[PDB]
Formats: sequence, structure tokens, C-alpha cells
Amino acid sequence: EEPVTADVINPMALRQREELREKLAAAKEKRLLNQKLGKIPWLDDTAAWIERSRQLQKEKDLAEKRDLQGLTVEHAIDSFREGETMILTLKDKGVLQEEEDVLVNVNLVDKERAEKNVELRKKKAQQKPRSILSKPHSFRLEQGGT
Amino acid sequence: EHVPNSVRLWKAAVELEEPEDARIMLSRAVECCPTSVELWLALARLETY
Repeated sequence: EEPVTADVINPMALRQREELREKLAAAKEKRLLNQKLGKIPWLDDTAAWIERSRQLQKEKDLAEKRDLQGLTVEHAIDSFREGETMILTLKDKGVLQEEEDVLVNVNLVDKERAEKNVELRKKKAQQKPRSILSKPHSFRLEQGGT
Repeated sequence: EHVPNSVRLWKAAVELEEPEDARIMLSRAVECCPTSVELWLALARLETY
């Protein structure tokens, strides 16, 4: 009946706007930084300077005489067996990918992958089967261990 | 003015200084760095009569 107000998305005019914004930001940074940067006899004769240098040389000669709280572990607490210790390493993530670092054991992940593969080879709150697609067993460390 | 052992600063200062002041600065550098044979040779180049 009546369309609601929509701003036209121009992919390449937005680039011009971004470039103008970047130029304005650079100019503002230059103006701000020049204030912090623009704040800063013996200059015309040499014999006086050499006398001062010799005096300073004489002066120098005279003076000659453990805690990892908050680090998630992407494994169930029950996965770890008493009586032995085992090593955790960081899971691979992209550098630009802004996300929390998780601690991972390669052997435990291999075991979980094998379990998932076994389950999928034998299986042949709303709409659960496709909830995994749109969207995990981790615990948070506190003052070291938990 | 920081008394550097480098000869490059002394060499740059001397080549644009007055010859008497140049040789005095060369003597000062030799006092700072006796091993600077370049400064001694330059002073000997102005050894006069």
C-alpha cells in the first residue's frame, strides 16, 4: 500500500563517503598532532663552543675519578581422567577473526571427531535437527584450574 | 655537545668550519679519539711552517 522510508544503498558512493571521512580524520589528526609537535652567542661562534666542549671534557674526566582465569577449554570437564596430566594448545582461528581464545587438546578433539563420525554412521527445542546448522562443550577457568 | 666518539660528526663539522677552528676541533677530536688518523692527517695538512 505505502512503502516505508528506504535509503538507497549506493555501493560506490559509499566508498567516496568513506574516503572523504578518512581524509577528514587524517586532517583532524594532523591538526591535533601539530599542536603536540609544534611546541619545539654560542650558536654563531666556534671558539666559544670548543671552550665549552673542553670544559665539559674536563668535567667528565673529573667525574671519572601462571594464572589463566577465563580461558575457555572446549572440552567437557568429565573428558579429563584422574591420575595423569595432558597438554592443551590453542585452537586455530583467523587473526582478524575477533573471538575469545579457547584451549584444545588434539587427541581429545580427535576422539570427539571419531565419536561424531561413529554416531553419524549409525543414526541413519523446536526443529532440533537443523538447529545445529544455524548455531560447544566448554568451561571457564578460574584462578588457574577449576 | 654529547661528546661522541664518532669521527663522522667531527668530519662533517670540520669541513664547514673556519680553518683555525677546524684544526682546533680536530685536536679536540684527537683528544677524544687518539685512533682517529684522519683527524691527525687533516691537522698535519694544516701544519703551517
